[PDB]
Amino acid sequence: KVFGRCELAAAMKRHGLDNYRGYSLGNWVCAAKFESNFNTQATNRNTDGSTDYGILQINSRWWCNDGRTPGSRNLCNIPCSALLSSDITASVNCAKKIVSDGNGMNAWVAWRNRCKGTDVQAWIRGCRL
Repeated sequence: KVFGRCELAAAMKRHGLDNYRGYSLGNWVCAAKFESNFNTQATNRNTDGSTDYGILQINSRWWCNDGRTPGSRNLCNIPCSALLSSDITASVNCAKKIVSDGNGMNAWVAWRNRCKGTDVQAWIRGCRL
């Protein structure tokens, strides 16, 4: 599924991500935008041979098992495919875990490089939340 901007934010709010660990809703939407372009089916291969999966580009080295990632923890206890679903529940639950493992939203390098410090509320602008 390829979500609308405000459509993603609503579903993200409904699932408890607005100021989850202190990060306003626009930080999550901004992350989604540059990681996945709001596409739940996005996949990308990392240089270390793992792949990133889904709206929030959650990765197989630690978070999920895709059956082709060596030295891989599955800390979110999900097959990586669960993260490509039109239902964001598993992505959003895995995010919550990732964002709490010490380095906050800096785990998503796109967020650090592209969202961190910017006018992030712009991403939840115009939206009926």
